[PDB]
Parts: sequence; structure tokens; C-alpha cells
Amino acid sequence: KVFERCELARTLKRLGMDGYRGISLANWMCLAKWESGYNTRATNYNAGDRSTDYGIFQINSRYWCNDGKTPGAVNAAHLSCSALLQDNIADAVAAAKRVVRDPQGIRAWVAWRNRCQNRDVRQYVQGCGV
Repeated sequence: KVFERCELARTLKRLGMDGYRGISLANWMCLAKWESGYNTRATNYNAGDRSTDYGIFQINSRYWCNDGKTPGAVNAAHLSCSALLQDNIADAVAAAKRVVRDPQGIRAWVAWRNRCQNRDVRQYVQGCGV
């Protein structure tokens, strides 16, 4: 499913992402936007290390979910990567929360650093009623 911007914002708020581990909703919005364009079925194969990024937040199979085919992987979120391709983002949000519980926080995603850090991200939540 490809979410509309405000529909996603409200969904994430309900799922408790606003201020999760000090990260504002607008940051999560910025992250989903650049990682998948709000698309839950997005997948990106990293030929370089044989890992794959899954879902709306592009969560990597080397550390967070199990896809069986990634060498040297762990499944820190303890989920099948298949769970990150559902239209219902409940599992993807639980996985994203697990990723930020590590010391790096939101910086774990390089796209966040490039596209959201030290930027005016209010644009992502404007007019959504959140």
C-alpha cells in the first residue's frame, strides 16, 4: 500500500511514534518519505553485502528481520522480513522502534542524515491534524 501523507501521519501518531526515544513524528515522516515514498511493499537488494531493505522504513535484513538468505545476519526485531511488507504497518513500527533503541537512534538510517537532519521537517506533518 502507498500511503497518502496525512493518513500515514495519523497512523504513526496512533502507533505511538511521536517523540519515541526523543524522535518527533515529523522525523519519522521524513524518514519514510525518502526511504520508500510511503510504500509498504518497497524492497531494495544491496548487491554489495547480500542484504535487503524491507518496507516503509527500509529495514535491513542483516540486523533486524530474518529473510534466511542474508549471510551473517541477526534478527534483532525477531520478525520474518515478510512482516515488513504488509499493508498494516504495526510490525514495521515495532521493528523501527527496536532499531532506535540502539545508541545510534534515528541516525541508523543514512538517508535520515542526508535528507532530514538539521532541516525544517515540519512540512511532512503540516495540515495533518497531528
